[PDB]
Amino acid sequence: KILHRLLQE
Amino acid sequence: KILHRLLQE
Amino acid sequence: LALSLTADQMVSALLDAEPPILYSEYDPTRFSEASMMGLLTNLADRELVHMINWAKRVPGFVDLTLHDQVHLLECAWLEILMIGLVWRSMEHPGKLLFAPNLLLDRNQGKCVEGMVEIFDMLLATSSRFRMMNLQGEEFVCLKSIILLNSGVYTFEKDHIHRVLDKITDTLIHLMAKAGLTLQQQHQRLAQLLLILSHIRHMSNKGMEHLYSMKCKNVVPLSDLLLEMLDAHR
Amino acid sequence: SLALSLTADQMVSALLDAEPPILYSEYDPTRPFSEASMMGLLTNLADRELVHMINWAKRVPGFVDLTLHDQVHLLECAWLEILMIGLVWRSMEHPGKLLFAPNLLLDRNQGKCVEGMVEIFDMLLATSSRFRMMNLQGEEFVCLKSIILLNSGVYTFEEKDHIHRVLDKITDTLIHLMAKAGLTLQQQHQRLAQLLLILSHIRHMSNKGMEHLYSMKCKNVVPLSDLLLEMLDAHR
Ligand SMILES: CCCOC(=O)c1ccc(O)cc1
Ligand SMILES: CCCOC(=O)c1ccc(O)cc1
Repeated sequence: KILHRLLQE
Repeated sequence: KILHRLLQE
Repeated sequence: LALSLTADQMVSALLDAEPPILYSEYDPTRFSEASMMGLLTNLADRELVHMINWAKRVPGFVDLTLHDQVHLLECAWLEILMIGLVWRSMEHPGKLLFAPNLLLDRNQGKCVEGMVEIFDMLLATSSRFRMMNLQGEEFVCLKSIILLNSGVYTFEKDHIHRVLDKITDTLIHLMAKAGLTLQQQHQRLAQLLLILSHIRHMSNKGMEHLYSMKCKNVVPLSDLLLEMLDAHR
Repeated sequence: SLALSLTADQMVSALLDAEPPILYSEYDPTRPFSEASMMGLLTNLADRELVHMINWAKRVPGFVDLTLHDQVHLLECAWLEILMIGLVWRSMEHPGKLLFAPNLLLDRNQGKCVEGMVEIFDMLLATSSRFRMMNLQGEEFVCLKSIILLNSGVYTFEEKDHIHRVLDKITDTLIHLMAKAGLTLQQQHQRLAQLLLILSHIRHMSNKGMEHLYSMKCKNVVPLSDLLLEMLDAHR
Protein backbone atom coordinates (compact mmCIF):
# COMPACT_ATOMS: atom_id res chain seq x y z
CA LYS A 1 0.00 0.00 0.00
CA ILE A 2 1.37 3.38 -1.11
CA LEU A 3 0.30 5.34 1.95
CA HIS A 4 2.09 2.76 4.09
CA ARG A 5 5.34 3.41 2.19
CA LEU A 6 4.87 7.19 2.20
CA LEU A 7 4.45 7.25 5.98
CA GLN A 8 8.00 5.92 6.34
CA GLU A 9 9.71 8.52 4.14
CA LYS B 1 -45.26 14.83 1.45
CA ILE B 2 -46.29 12.28 4.09
CA LEU B 3 -43.86 13.83 6.57
CA HIS B 4 -45.47 17.20 5.91
CA ARG B 5 -48.84 15.62 6.76
CA LEU B 6 -47.68 14.00 10.02
CA LEU B 7 -46.10 17.24 11.24
CA GLN B 8 -49.49 18.96 11.02
CA GLU B 9 -51.99 16.20 11.78
CA LEU C 1 -40.42 29.61 25.76
CA ALA C 2 -37.56 27.26 24.88
CA LEU C 3 -34.92 29.92 25.53
CA SER C 4 -36.53 30.57 28.93
CA LEU C 5 -36.16 26.99 30.15
CA THR C 6 -33.78 26.21 32.99
CA ALA C 7 -31.33 23.31 32.57
CA ASP C 8 -33.45 21.15 34.87
CA GLN C 9 -36.57 22.05 32.89
CA MET C 10 -34.90 21.24 29.58
CA VAL C 11 -33.90 17.81 30.94
CA SER C 12 -37.43 17.19 32.22
CA ALA C 13 -38.93 18.26 28.89
CA LEU C 14 -36.61 15.95 26.92
CA LEU C 15 -37.11 12.94 29.24
CA ASP C 16 -40.89 13.40 29.00
CA ALA C 17 -40.79 13.69 25.19
CA GLU C 18 -39.12 10.26 24.83
CA PRO C 19 -40.76 7.88 22.35
CA PRO C 20 -41.80 4.38 23.43
CA ILE C 21 -39.69 1.28 22.84
CA LEU C 22 -41.44 -0.69 20.12
CA TYR C 23 -41.56 -4.45 19.68
CA SER C 24 -40.76 -6.26 16.47
CA GLU C 25 -43.36 -8.54 14.90
CA TYR C 26 -40.57 -11.11 14.93
CA ASP C 27 -41.67 -14.62 15.92
CA PRO C 28 -38.74 -16.21 17.83
CA THR C 29 -39.70 -19.58 16.29
CA ARG C 30 -39.14 -18.67 12.63
CA PHE C 31 -34.18 -15.73 9.72
CA SER C 32 -33.66 -15.14 6.01
CA GLU C 33 -32.24 -12.12 4.20
CA ALA C 34 -35.71 -10.97 3.13
CA SER C 35 -37.09 -11.78 6.58
CA MET C 36 -34.50 -9.76 8.49
CA MET C 37 -34.53 -6.63 6.31
CA GLY C 38 -38.32 -6.66 6.37
CA LEU C 39 -38.28 -6.74 10.15
CA LEU C 40 -35.78 -3.90 10.35
CA THR C 41 -37.56 -1.66 7.81
CA ASN C 42 -40.95 -2.42 9.33
CA LEU C 43 -39.62 -1.39 12.73
CA ALA C 44 -37.89 1.69 11.31
CA ASP C 45 -41.17 2.82 9.74
CA ARG C 46 -43.07 2.52 13.00
CA GLU C 47 -40.30 4.28 14.93
CA LEU C 48 -40.38 7.16 12.44
CA VAL C 49 -44.00 7.93 13.20
CA HIS C 50 -43.16 8.21 16.90
CA MET C 51 -40.02 10.23 16.09
CA ILE C 52 -42.16 12.86 14.42
CA ASN C 53 -44.24 13.24 17.60
CA TRP C 54 -41.10 13.39 19.70
CA ALA C 55 -39.55 16.11 17.56
CA LYS C 56 -42.62 18.25 18.08
CA ARG C 57 -41.91 18.05 21.81
CA VAL C 58 -38.26 19.08 21.55
CA PRO C 59 -38.20 22.65 22.90
CA GLY C 60 -37.84 25.17 20.08
CA PHE C 61 -38.72 22.77 17.24
CA VAL C 62 -42.32 23.80 16.55
CA ASP C 63 -41.23 27.45 16.56
CA LEU C 64 -39.72 26.68 13.16
CA THR C 65 -41.70 26.76 9.94
CA LEU C 66 -43.19 23.50 8.74
CA HIS C 67 -40.66 23.53 5.86
CA ASP C 68 -37.73 23.86 8.22
CA GLN C 69 -39.14 21.13 10.46
CA VAL C 70 -39.41 18.89 7.40
CA HIS C 71 -35.85 19.69 6.39
CA LEU C 72 -34.40 18.92 9.84
CA LEU C 73 -36.22 15.60 10.10
CA GLU C 74 -35.34 14.57 6.54
CA CYS C 75 -31.66 15.21 7.28
CA ALA C 76 -31.52 13.62 10.74
CA TRP C 77 -34.00 10.71 10.76
CA LEU C 78 -31.52 7.85 10.36
CA GLU C 79 -28.99 9.43 12.74
CA ILE C 80 -31.79 9.58 15.28
CA LEU C 81 -32.88 5.96 14.74
CA MET C 82 -29.25 4.88 15.04
CA ILE C 83 -28.40 6.78 18.22
CA GLY C 84 -31.57 5.32 19.72
CA LEU C 85 -30.43 1.81 18.75
CA VAL C 86 -26.94 2.36 20.12
CA TRP C 87 -28.44 3.61 23.40
CA ARG C 88 -30.80 0.60 23.76
CA SER C 89 -27.84 -1.72 23.06
CA MET C 90 -25.44 -0.15 25.55
CA GLU C 91 -25.93 -2.86 28.19
CA HIS C 92 -25.72 -5.69 25.66
CA PRO C 93 -22.09 -5.88 24.58
CA GLY C 94 -21.72 -7.47 21.15
CA LYS C 95 -25.43 -7.17 20.40
CA LEU C 96 -27.86 -4.65 18.91
CA LEU C 97 -31.22 -4.32 20.63
CA PHE C 98 -33.41 -3.36 17.68
CA ALA C 99 -36.34 -4.31 19.93
CA PRO C 100 -36.70 -6.18 23.24
CA ASN C 101 -37.71 -9.23 21.18
CA LEU C 102 -35.21 -8.54 18.43
CA LEU C 103 -31.73 -8.59 19.98
CA LEU C 104 -29.24 -9.42 17.24
CA ASP C 105 -25.65 -10.61 17.57
CA ARG C 106 -22.92 -9.18 15.36
CA ASN C 107 -22.90 -12.32 13.18
CA GLN C 108 -26.58 -12.11 12.29
CA GLY C 109 -25.69 -8.95 10.42
CA LYS C 110 -24.22 -11.28 7.79
CA CYS C 111 -27.72 -12.57 6.96
CA VAL C 112 -28.00 -9.44 4.81
CA GLU C 113 -25.40 -8.36 2.27
CA GLY C 114 -23.34 -5.36 3.39
CA MET C 115 -25.09 -5.19 6.76
CA VAL C 116 -22.31 -6.53 9.00
CA GLU C 117 -20.09 -3.51 8.26
CA ILE C 118 -22.89 -1.26 9.48
CA PHE C 119 -23.50 -3.52 12.49
CA ASP C 120 -19.81 -3.27 13.42
CA MET C 121 -19.95 0.54 13.39
CA LEU C 122 -23.07 0.57 15.56
CA LEU C 123 -21.54 -1.94 17.98
CA ALA C 124 -18.36 0.16 18.27
CA THR C 125 -20.48 3.22 19.11
CA SER C 126 -22.35 1.22 21.75
CA SER C 127 -19.00 0.17 23.23
CA ARG C 128 -17.90 3.82 23.35
CA PHE C 129 -21.12 4.79 25.20
CA ARG C 130 -20.37 1.97 27.64
CA MET C 131 -16.73 3.10 27.95
CA MET C 132 -17.96 6.63 28.81
CA ASN C 133 -20.81 5.48 31.03
CA LEU C 134 -23.22 7.61 29.00
CA GLN C 135 -26.20 8.68 31.13
CA GLY C 136 -29.85 8.75 30.07
CA GLU C 137 -30.04 12.50 30.61
CA GLU C 138 -27.00 12.98 28.34
CA PHE C 139 -28.44 10.69 25.69
CA VAL C 140 -31.63 12.75 25.32
CA CYS C 141 -29.60 15.93 25.02
CA LEU C 142 -27.45 14.39 22.26
CA LYS C 143 -30.47 13.14 20.36
CA SER C 144 -32.04 16.63 20.31
CA ILE C 145 -28.70 18.10 19.22
CA ILE C 146 -28.72 15.75 16.20
CA LEU C 147 -32.24 16.86 15.28
CA LEU C 148 -31.41 20.59 15.46
CA ASN C 149 -27.82 20.45 14.13
CA SER C 150 -27.68 17.98 11.26
CA GLY C 151 -29.59 20.05 8.68
CA VAL C 152 -29.07 23.51 10.16
CA TYR C 153 -26.37 24.51 7.65
CA THR C 154 -28.36 23.07 4.73
CA PHE C 155 -30.67 26.05 5.25
CA GLU C 156 -34.52 30.34 11.54
CA LYS C 157 -30.79 29.67 11.97
CA ASP C 158 -30.20 32.16 14.82
CA HIS C 159 -33.05 30.71 16.90
CA ILE C 160 -31.87 27.15 16.25
CA HIS C 161 -28.33 28.05 17.36
CA ARG C 162 -29.64 29.63 20.58
CA VAL C 163 -31.59 26.46 21.30
CA LEU C 164 -28.48 24.43 20.59
CA ASP C 165 -26.55 26.58 23.09
CA LYS C 166 -29.25 25.92 25.69
CA ILE C 167 -28.81 22.19 25.16
CA THR C 168 -25.06 22.60 25.55
CA ASP C 169 -25.72 24.45 28.81
CA THR C 170 -27.93 21.51 29.86
CA LEU C 171 -25.24 18.90 29.15
CA ILE C 172 -22.76 20.93 31.16
CA HIS C 173 -25.32 21.31 33.99
CA LEU C 174 -25.68 17.52 34.14
CA MET C 175 -21.94 17.03 34.33
CA ALA C 176 -21.50 19.65 37.04
CA LYS C 177 -24.35 18.01 38.94
CA ALA C 178 -22.51 14.70 38.64
CA GLY C 179 -19.47 16.23 40.33
CA LEU C 180 -17.12 16.60 37.38
CA THR C 181 -14.46 19.29 37.56
CA LEU C 182 -14.57 22.07 34.96
CA GLN C 183 -11.73 20.41 33.04
CA GLN C 184 -13.58 17.10 33.09
CA GLN C 185 -16.82 18.75 31.94
CA HIS C 186 -15.20 20.32 28.88
CA GLN C 187 -13.39 17.08 28.03
CA ARG C 188 -16.57 15.00 28.36
CA LEU C 189 -18.66 17.47 26.40
CA ALA C 190 -16.12 17.22 23.57
CA GLN C 191 -16.04 13.42 23.79
CA LEU C 192 -19.83 13.32 23.48
CA LEU C 193 -20.08 15.72 20.56
CA LEU C 194 -17.32 13.87 18.67
CA ILE C 195 -19.48 10.76 18.71
CA LEU C 196 -21.98 12.74 16.61
CA SER C 197 -19.44 12.75 13.75
CA HIS C 198 -19.39 8.96 13.89
CA ILE C 199 -23.18 8.82 13.96
CA ARG C 200 -23.30 11.06 10.85
CA HIS C 201 -20.89 8.68 9.16
CA MET C 202 -23.02 5.64 10.05
CA SER C 203 -26.18 7.33 8.78
CA ASN C 204 -24.57 8.18 5.46
CA LYS C 205 -23.35 4.60 5.05
CA GLY C 206 -26.71 3.24 6.16
CA MET C 207 -28.51 5.48 3.69
CA GLU C 208 -26.33 4.18 0.83
CA HIS C 209 -27.06 0.61 1.92
CA LEU C 210 -30.78 1.31 2.20
CA TYR C 211 -30.87 2.92 -1.25
CA SER C 212 -29.22 -0.25 -2.55
CA MET C 213 -31.91 -2.47 -1.00
CA LYS C 214 -34.55 -0.18 -2.50
CA CYS C 215 -33.15 -0.63 -6.01
CA LYS C 216 -32.75 -4.41 -5.78
CA ASN C 217 -36.56 -4.44 -5.66
CA VAL C 218 -36.95 -7.16 -3.02
CA VAL C 219 -37.65 -5.74 0.44
CA PRO C 220 -40.79 -3.54 0.49
CA LEU C 221 -40.34 -0.09 2.03
CA SER C 222 -43.21 1.99 3.39
CA ASP C 223 -44.22 5.15 1.52
CA LEU C 224 -42.95 7.23 4.43
CA LEU C 225 -39.59 5.43 4.37
CA LEU C 226 -39.22 5.84 0.61
CA GLU C 227 -39.79 9.58 0.98
CA MET C 228 -37.27 9.88 3.83
CA LEU C 229 -34.77 7.98 1.70
CA ASP C 230 -35.53 10.08 -1.38
CA ALA C 231 -34.74 13.29 0.54
CA HIS C 232 -31.09 12.22 0.51
CA ARG C 233 -31.10 11.67 -3.27
CA SER D 1 4.36 12.28 27.22
CA LEU D 2 5.64 13.44 25.01
CA ALA D 3 2.43 14.62 23.38
CA LEU D 4 0.65 14.32 26.72
CA SER D 5 3.35 16.44 28.38
CA LEU D 6 2.69 19.45 26.16
CA THR D 7 1.18 22.59 27.60
CA ALA D 8 -1.68 24.22 25.70
CA ASP D 9 0.67 26.90 24.40
CA GLN D 10 3.13 24.26 23.20
CA MET D 11 0.33 22.27 21.53
CA VAL D 12 -0.77 25.37 19.60
CA SER D 13 2.79 26.17 18.56
CA ALA D 14 3.45 22.62 17.33
CA LEU D 15 0.25 22.56 15.27
CA LEU D 16 0.78 26.03 13.83
CA ASP D 17 4.33 25.05 12.90
CA ALA D 18 3.18 21.83 11.22
CA GLU D 19 0.80 23.64 8.85
CA PRO D 20 1.24 22.68 5.18
CA PRO D 21 1.65 25.29 2.44
CA ILE D 22 -1.05 26.55 0.12
CA LEU D 23 -0.38 24.83 -3.22
CA TYR D 24 -1.16 25.97 -6.77
CA SER D 25 -3.39 24.17 -9.26
CA GLU D 26 -2.48 23.28 -12.86
CA TYR D 27 -5.20 25.62 -14.13
CA ASP D 28 -4.71 26.64 -17.76
CA PRO D 29 -6.75 29.75 -18.66
CA THR D 30 -6.02 29.17 -22.36
CA ARG D 31 -8.89 26.71 -22.64
CA PRO D 32 -12.51 26.56 -21.46
CA PHE D 33 -13.42 24.22 -18.59
CA SER D 34 -14.94 20.85 -19.28
CA GLU D 35 -16.22 18.41 -16.66
CA ALA D 36 -13.11 16.32 -17.21
CA SER D 37 -10.68 19.22 -17.01
CA MET D 38 -12.22 20.76 -13.90
CA MET D 39 -12.29 17.40 -12.12
CA GLY D 40 -8.70 16.84 -13.28
CA LEU D 41 -7.58 20.07 -11.61
CA LEU D 42 -9.19 19.12 -8.29
CA THR D 43 -7.87 15.54 -8.30
CA ASN D 44 -4.37 16.63 -9.32
CA LEU D 45 -4.48 19.23 -6.53
CA ALA D 46 -5.79 16.71 -3.97
CA ASP D 47 -3.00 14.34 -4.89
CA ARG D 48 -0.29 16.94 -4.31
CA GLU D 49 -1.89 18.10 -1.06
CA LEU D 50 -2.04 14.50 0.17
CA VAL D 51 1.72 14.24 0.17
CA HIS D 52 1.94 17.34 2.35
CA MET D 53 -0.86 16.03 4.55
CA ILE D 54 0.98 12.80 5.25
CA ASN D 55 3.96 14.80 6.45
CA TRP D 56 1.76 17.15 8.46
CA ALA D 57 0.11 14.16 10.19
CA LYS D 58 3.47 12.90 11.34
CA ARG D 59 3.91 16.26 13.10
CA VAL D 60 0.62 16.12 14.98
CA PRO D 61 1.52 15.26 18.60
CA GLY D 62 0.67 11.62 19.32
CA PHE D 63 0.28 10.45 15.74
CA VAL D 64 3.70 8.84 15.24
CA ASP D 65 3.24 6.91 18.50
CA LEU D 66 0.70 4.75 16.69
CA THR D 67 1.58 1.67 14.63
CA LEU D 68 1.86 2.21 10.87
CA HIS D 69 -1.37 0.27 10.40
CA ASP D 70 -3.17 2.71 12.69
CA GLN D 71 -1.60 5.76 11.04
CA VAL D 72 -2.72 4.39 7.68
CA HIS D 73 -6.23 3.82 9.03
CA LEU D 74 -6.66 7.32 10.45
CA LEU D 75 -5.44 9.02 7.29
CA GLU D 76 -7.54 6.74 5.10
CA CYS D 77 -10.60 7.67 7.10
CA ALA D 78 -9.96 11.41 7.43
CA TRP D 79 -8.15 12.54 4.28
CA LEU D 80 -11.07 14.17 2.46
CA GLU D 81 -12.43 15.77 5.64
CA ILE D 82 -9.00 17.28 6.17
CA LEU D 83 -8.78 18.56 2.58
CA MET D 84 -12.26 20.01 2.88
CA ILE D 85 -11.74 21.80 6.18
CA GLY D 86 -8.57 23.33 4.73
CA LEU D 87 -10.48 24.51 1.65
CA VAL D 88 -13.24 26.00 3.79
CA TRP D 89 -10.62 27.81 5.91
CA ARG D 90 -8.81 29.20 2.83
CA SER D 91 -12.17 30.31 1.49
CA MET D 92 -13.30 32.30 4.55
CA GLU D 93 -12.22 35.67 3.17
CA HIS D 94 -13.96 34.96 -0.14
CA PRO D 95 -17.73 34.91 0.37
CA GLY D 96 -19.52 32.95 -2.34
CA LYS D 97 -16.32 31.34 -3.60
CA LEU D 98 -14.06 28.35 -2.93
CA LEU D 99 -10.33 29.05 -2.98
CA PHE D 100 -9.11 25.63 -4.10
CA ALA D 101 -5.82 27.32 -4.94
CA PRO D 102 -4.67 30.92 -5.35
CA ASN D 103 -4.97 30.42 -9.11
CA LEU D 104 -8.24 28.47 -8.77
CA LEU D 105 -11.06 30.42 -7.11
CA LEU D 106 -14.43 28.97 -8.12
CA ASP D 107 -18.06 29.99 -7.55
CA ARG D 108 -21.08 27.67 -7.47
CA ASN D 109 -21.88 28.43 -11.10
CA GLN D 110 -18.50 27.06 -12.12
CA GLY D 111 -19.18 24.02 -9.94
CA LYS D 112 -22.12 23.15 -12.20
CA CYS D 113 -19.55 22.24 -14.85
CA VAL D 114 -19.06 18.88 -13.11
CA GLU D 115 -22.15 16.69 -12.73
CA GLY D 116 -23.17 16.32 -9.08
CA MET D 117 -20.55 18.78 -7.86
CA VAL D 118 -22.66 21.88 -7.29
CA GLU D 119 -24.39 20.21 -4.31
CA ILE D 120 -21.01 19.68 -2.66
CA PHE D 121 -19.89 23.23 -3.49
CA ASP D 122 -23.07 24.52 -1.81
CA MET D 123 -22.32 22.60 1.39
CA LEU D 124 -18.71 23.85 1.45
CA LEU D 125 -19.86 27.42 0.89
CA ALA D 126 -22.38 27.10 3.74
CA THR D 127 -19.57 25.85 5.97
CA SER D 128 -17.31 28.73 4.98
CA SER D 129 -20.24 31.06 5.80
CA ARG D 130 -20.53 29.39 9.23
CA PHE D 131 -16.78 29.90 9.91
CA ARG D 132 -17.21 33.58 9.03
CA MET D 133 -20.31 33.86 11.25
CA MET D 134 -18.33 32.32 14.13
CA ASN D 135 -15.18 34.32 13.40
CA LEU D 136 -13.16 31.09 13.52
CA GLN D 137 -9.54 31.75 14.47
CA GLY D 138 -6.44 30.16 12.94
CA GLU D 139 -5.48 28.63 16.26
CA GLU D 140 -8.94 27.07 16.54
CA PHE D 141 -8.75 25.85 12.96
CA VAL D 142 -5.53 23.90 13.50
CA CYS D 143 -6.99 22.25 16.61
CA LEU D 144 -10.11 21.19 14.66
CA LYS D 145 -8.02 19.80 11.85
CA SER D 146 -5.99 17.63 14.23
CA ILE D 147 -9.19 16.50 15.99
CA ILE D 148 -10.49 15.26 12.62
CA LEU D 149 -7.29 13.29 12.00
CA LEU D 150 -7.39 11.61 15.40
CA ASN D 151 -11.17 11.19 15.78
CA SER D 152 -12.57 10.15 12.44
CA GLY D 153 -11.18 6.64 12.38
CA VAL D 154 -10.84 6.08 16.12
CA TYR D 155 -14.04 4.03 16.52
CA THR D 156 -13.10 1.80 13.60
CA PHE D 157 -10.23 0.43 15.71
CA GLU D 158 -4.38 1.18 24.64
CA GLU D 159 -3.71 2.66 21.21
CA LYS D 160 -7.30 3.88 21.46
CA ASP D 161 -6.77 5.13 25.01
CA HIS D 162 -3.69 7.00 23.83
CA ILE D 163 -5.67 8.71 21.08
CA HIS D 164 -8.38 9.77 23.51
CA ARG D 165 -5.81 11.25 25.86
CA VAL D 166 -4.43 13.31 22.98
CA LEU D 167 -7.94 14.36 21.98
CA ASP D 168 -8.54 15.51 25.59
CA LYS D 169 -5.36 17.58 25.39
CA ILE D 170 -6.68 19.28 22.27
CA THR D 171 -9.93 20.03 24.08
CA ASP D 172 -7.92 21.63 26.92
CA THR D 173 -6.09 23.61 24.24
CA LEU D 174 -9.27 24.90 22.60
CA ILE D 175 -10.58 25.97 25.97
CA HIS D 176 -7.28 27.69 26.80
CA LEU D 177 -7.40 29.60 23.51
CA MET D 178 -10.95 30.80 24.19
CA ALA D 179 -10.21 31.82 27.76
CA LYS D 180 -7.11 33.72 26.63
CA ALA D 181 -9.40 35.40 24.10
CA GLY D 182 -11.61 36.74 26.89
CA LEU D 183 -14.64 34.49 26.50
CA THR D 184 -16.71 33.90 29.61
CA LEU D 185 -16.88 30.41 31.10
CA GLN D 186 -20.34 29.83 29.62
CA GLN D 187 -19.24 31.22 26.24
CA GLN D 188 -16.34 28.77 26.37
CA HIS D 189 -18.45 25.61 26.52
CA GLN D 190 -20.97 27.07 24.07
CA ARG D 191 -18.28 27.82 21.49
CA LEU D 192 -16.52 24.50 22.06
CA ALA D 193 -19.83 22.83 21.19
CA GLN D 194 -20.44 25.05 18.13
CA LEU D 195 -16.97 24.24 16.80
CA LEU D 196 -17.24 20.48 17.34
CA LEU D 197 -20.71 20.30 15.84
CA ILE D 198 -19.23 21.64 12.57
CA LEU D 199 -17.21 18.42 12.44
CA SER D 200 -20.48 16.53 11.89
CA HIS D 201 -21.12 18.66 8.83
CA ILE D 202 -17.56 18.15 7.62
CA ARG D 203 -18.00 14.36 7.93
CA HIS D 204 -21.20 14.60 5.92
CA MET D 205 -19.54 16.63 3.13
CA SER D 206 -16.64 14.17 3.02
CA ASN D 207 -19.04 11.22 2.68
CA LYS D 208 -20.89 12.97 -0.14
CA GLY D 209 -17.62 14.01 -1.82
CA MET D 210 -16.38 10.43 -1.56
CA GLU D 211 -19.54 9.10 -3.24
CA HIS D 212 -19.10 11.72 -5.97
CA LEU D 213 -15.41 10.92 -6.52
CA TYR D 214 -16.27 7.21 -6.76
CA SER D 215 -18.88 8.16 -9.37
CA MET D 216 -16.28 10.10 -11.41
CA LYS D 217 -13.93 7.11 -11.21
CA CYS D 218 -16.65 4.64 -12.24
CA LYS D 219 -17.54 6.79 -15.24
CA ASN D 220 -13.89 7.20 -16.33
CA VAL D 221 -14.11 11.00 -16.09
CA VAL D 222 -10.52 11.47 -14.90
CA PRO D 223 -7.52 9.25 -14.19
CA LEU D 224 -6.90 9.09 -10.45
CA SER D 225 -3.34 8.62 -9.16
CA ASP D 226 -2.52 5.29 -7.52
CA LEU D 227 -2.45 7.09 -4.17
CA LEU D 228 -5.88 8.66 -4.67
CA LEU D 229 -7.27 5.34 -5.90
CA GLU D 230 -6.15 3.61 -2.71
CA MET D 231 -7.42 6.40 -0.43
CA LEU D 232 -10.76 6.15 -2.23
CA ASP D 233 -10.81 2.34 -2.12
CA ALA D 234 -10.39 2.46 1.67
CA HIS D 235 -13.96 3.80 1.76
CA ARG D 236 -15.24 0.79 -0.21
C1 LIG E 1 -34.03 1.73 7.52
C2 LIG E 1 -32.84 1.03 8.16
C3 LIG E 1 -33.35 -0.20 8.93
O1 LIG E 1 -32.25 -0.87 9.54
C4 LIG E 1 -31.61 -0.10 10.47
O2 LIG E 1 -30.43 0.26 10.36
C5 LIG E 1 -32.32 0.29 11.61
C6 LIG E 1 -33.65 -0.06 11.88
C7 LIG E 1 -34.28 0.37 13.06
C8 LIG E 1 -33.54 1.16 13.95
O3 LIG E 1 -34.07 1.61 15.11
C9 LIG E 1 -32.23 1.49 13.67
C10 LIG E 1 -31.62 1.06 12.52
C1 LIG F 1 -11.11 14.59 -4.67
C2 LIG F 1 -12.05 15.23 -5.70
C3 LIG F 1 -12.70 16.46 -5.06
O1 LIG F 1 -11.63 17.33 -4.69
C4 LIG F 1 -12.01 18.09 -3.63
O2 LIG F 1 -13.14 18.11 -3.16
C5 LIG F 1 -10.99 18.86 -3.09
C6 LIG F 1 -9.71 18.86 -3.65
C7 LIG F 1 -8.69 19.61 -3.04
C8 LIG F 1 -8.97 20.30 -1.86
O3 LIG F 1 -8.03 21.03 -1.22
C9 LIG F 1 -10.24 20.27 -1.31
C10 LIG F 1 -11.24 19.53 -1.91
